[PDB]
Amino acid sequence: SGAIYVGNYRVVNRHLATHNDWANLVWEDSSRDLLVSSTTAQGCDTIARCDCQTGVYYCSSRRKHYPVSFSKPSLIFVEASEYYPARYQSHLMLAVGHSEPGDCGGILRCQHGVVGIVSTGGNGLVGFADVRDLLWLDE
Ligand SMILES: COc1cc(Cl)ccc1CC(=O)N1CCC[C@H](C(N)=O)C1
Ligand SMILES: [Zn+2]
Repeated sequence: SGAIYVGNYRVVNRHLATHNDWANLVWEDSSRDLLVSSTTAQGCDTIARCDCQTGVYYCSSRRKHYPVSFSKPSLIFVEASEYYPARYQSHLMLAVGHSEPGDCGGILRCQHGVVGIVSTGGNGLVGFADVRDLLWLDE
């Protein structure tokens, strides 16, 4: 679990969104595993606007932050689950690192702010759903 709170928005993994998130839906994209819902209170998380390929992510399964090098946002094949059939997930970035299913939602950050959230993993790899292209999160 885990979410990004910026302005009047909440960004979460689409597969972990709540009834409240869906009743306050702003935008969702199955192909990216993202859902954005509206909030009454303000969020102060700074979203990075950069092409950083290094950063730090939070791993709840280890109660630790890990530094990682990560790939450019791209279309990567992701195997089936109780949430999705097997498909290409877009805007996905991989790093060599530890993750487990309950790690989805952990934030990846660079020196410029929030880059994205944990969305996939397996085989010593961890995948992050990029959010740096969602320019409207600030305005
Ligand atoms: C961090 O997630 C891990 C990690 C490991 Cl090692 C093993 C399994 C998972 C879970 C995972 O990748 N899923 C299930 C939830 C939806 C995801 C998606 N974006 O399509 C795919
Ligand atoms: Zn950056």
